[PDB]
Amino acid sequence: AVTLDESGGGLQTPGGALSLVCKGSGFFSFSSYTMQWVRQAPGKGLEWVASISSGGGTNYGAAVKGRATISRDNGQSTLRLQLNNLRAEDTGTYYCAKHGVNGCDWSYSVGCVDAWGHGTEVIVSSASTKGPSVFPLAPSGGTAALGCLVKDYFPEPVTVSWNSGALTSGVHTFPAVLQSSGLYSLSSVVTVPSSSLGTQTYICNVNHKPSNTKVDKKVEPK
Amino acid sequence: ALTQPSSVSANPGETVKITCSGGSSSYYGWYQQKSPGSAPVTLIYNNQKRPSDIPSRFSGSKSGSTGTLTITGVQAEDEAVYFCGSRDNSGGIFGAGTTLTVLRTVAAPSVFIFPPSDEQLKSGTASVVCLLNNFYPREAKVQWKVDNALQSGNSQESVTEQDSKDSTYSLSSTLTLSKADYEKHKVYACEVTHQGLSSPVTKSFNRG
Amino acid sequence: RHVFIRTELSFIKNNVPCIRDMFFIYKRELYNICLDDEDETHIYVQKKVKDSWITLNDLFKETDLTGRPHIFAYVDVEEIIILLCEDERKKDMTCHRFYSNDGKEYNNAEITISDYILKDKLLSSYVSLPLKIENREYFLICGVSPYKFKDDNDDILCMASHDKGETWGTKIVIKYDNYKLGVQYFFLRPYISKNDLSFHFYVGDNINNVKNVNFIECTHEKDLEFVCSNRDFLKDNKVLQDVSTLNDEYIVSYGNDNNFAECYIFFNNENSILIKPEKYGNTAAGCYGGTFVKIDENRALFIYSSSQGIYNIHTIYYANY
Repeated sequence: AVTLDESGGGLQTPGGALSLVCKGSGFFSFSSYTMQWVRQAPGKGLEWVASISSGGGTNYGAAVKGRATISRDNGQSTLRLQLNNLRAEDTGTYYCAKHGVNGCDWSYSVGCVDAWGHGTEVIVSSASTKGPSVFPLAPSGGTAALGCLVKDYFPEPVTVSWNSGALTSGVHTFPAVLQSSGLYSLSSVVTVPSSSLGTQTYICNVNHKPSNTKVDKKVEPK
Repeated sequence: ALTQPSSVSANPGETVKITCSGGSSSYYGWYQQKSPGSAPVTLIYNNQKRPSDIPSRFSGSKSGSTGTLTITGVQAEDEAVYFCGSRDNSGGIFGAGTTLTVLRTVAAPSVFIFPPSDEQLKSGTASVVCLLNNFYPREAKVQWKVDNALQSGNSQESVTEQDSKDSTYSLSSTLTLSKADYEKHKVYACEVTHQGLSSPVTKSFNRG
Repeated sequence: RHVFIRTELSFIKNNVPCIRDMFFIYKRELYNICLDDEDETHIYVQKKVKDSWITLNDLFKETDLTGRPHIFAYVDVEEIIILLCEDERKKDMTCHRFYSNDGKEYNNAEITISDYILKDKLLSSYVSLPLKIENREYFLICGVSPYKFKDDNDDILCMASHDKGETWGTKIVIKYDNYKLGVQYFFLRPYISKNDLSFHFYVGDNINNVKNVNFIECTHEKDLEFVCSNRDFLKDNKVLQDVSTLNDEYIVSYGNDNNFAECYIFFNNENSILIKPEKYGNTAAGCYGGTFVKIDENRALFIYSSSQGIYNIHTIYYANY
């Protein structure tokens, strides 16, 4: 089975250009598969971006024609997307996709895709990166709830673990919300036994790769 | 233009069908997305073909300008958004996504209230959180009241996706006040109204 | 030896006045691509249901093409791809492609082959199947030089597609060194069977006026370059008509003379069957235009239109085990 690994995303300036790469692995005759790019804006559905047939036939979605160039290098099993004159509608996660061996009616069809990449986040924004502030949500009748508020960061995503991954049961990390300030806020909570509050240390491990920030916040009752 | 229903509900064990109509294509494909972050996973492609490690309970069909995904014997983990894909004269088209809701018995939420942390207060902002733990169904109303005054337009909610083991939701309502606003009041409360609660539950604290 | 030959005659009536017929087998169903012509042009896809053809759809309606286009149909196992290409004088060639996975629903879109290799070559409509050339399947569109006066050799040329007819960037080289100077070639079409490529075409006589069938076999030497050579099927007092293969042996059709009062079918030049179109009681009728429609290593049809609307279908079974 194939592996699709995308790179090239991140924060981009409006009007600038984007260069995505997808390094395929485990292919047998990569040269004979239709390869595609599909994007998904935040909170929206999937949207077809571009396709390249086994014979080089390129086709582009209406929202990107004239700005995008999809290409492939059969010797290295790579697929590339170049997208210039970036705008806010171009923000989203971009996925590398592949059609089955038998292919289908049209190279640009999206009902034959049998393999997807992990995706890469693309953020077309003139705002700058900001690491988060981590505040405890201190437990104040059998089961207790504690957590931590990950406040005012940009851009997405943030990752929250508890006790360096040793605590997973009962954890609820909420989806981030975009505030009026243009920054994100997320809360991560965990339900534990009230009896454990004195004997067990609870720490939330917040990692924000865009700003290279790592915060370990101990959550204790006040 | 692929048209698919926004939602579909089924009890575990039931057989559910999701139809997608539209497009001028020979083939339909079904892609599952568990969370809005998650990369899609092909369940069915080329009308009926099923990729490896996809359970046999997922079936694909095509009847004219219509494609049908059939889940025979639904499970709690089948909760997700199902996207349908096809072709048009305008290029590759996708459906808006159908959300599969696994039905279960009613569950009342477990309400918790968190006062602003002392570190946060130094920054001139106060965030008060109201947690609603493990309930069913999704429809729950959180009312914030500061010194018995209904708060409006200063709170945001966030709901987790339906659980893959116990089909329950968890919601979090955060009320944001300035440090000056939080300092001039005494009582802060969130009043939860859920179907599983015989009467609205109020949780509160007293400071600032 | 053990020879088994079995033939039967069935008739088919067509409600549509076909100008040129094009037969193909799909999922052991017989299909026709009828070209109709004070009225409008049509390109009907028909299917033999019982003893009648049934119009399934009109592909011409779906394209903004003018006049008569060339038609290249390709039948893979589960998919049918049909191409309607405009007939001349531009730098690139515009064509309209149709796809189906069943006999019924065809989906289309217009494609363009820019700076196509077959500029000023003569093309003619035909049905074909994918040709495997070193672990890759290609669809072929082949053309011929109308006439020649300087020999250097280039005479036959194929542009090919390994992406189901979306793009036609591949070029297949055909070295046919026996191409004659001072004669015109007419209805070239590739006959493909088990990765082996061959060509059936006509040559226009100068001493007389009648067109003559020629059939050449090609061997693959270098990747994408084939070398062809004429295959002698001459038979005294009989004119060569169509060529096909069953059992890895040739099945060849012949007419008595250029009027096709009768048709003989030879199996490996060893056994023969006579087809006299006197069946039905239709006196003024022949087998002009009789062609083979292969359906298996042991079965093939031999179809011709004895009269306007009447289709004579000879179902043939042959086994030399």
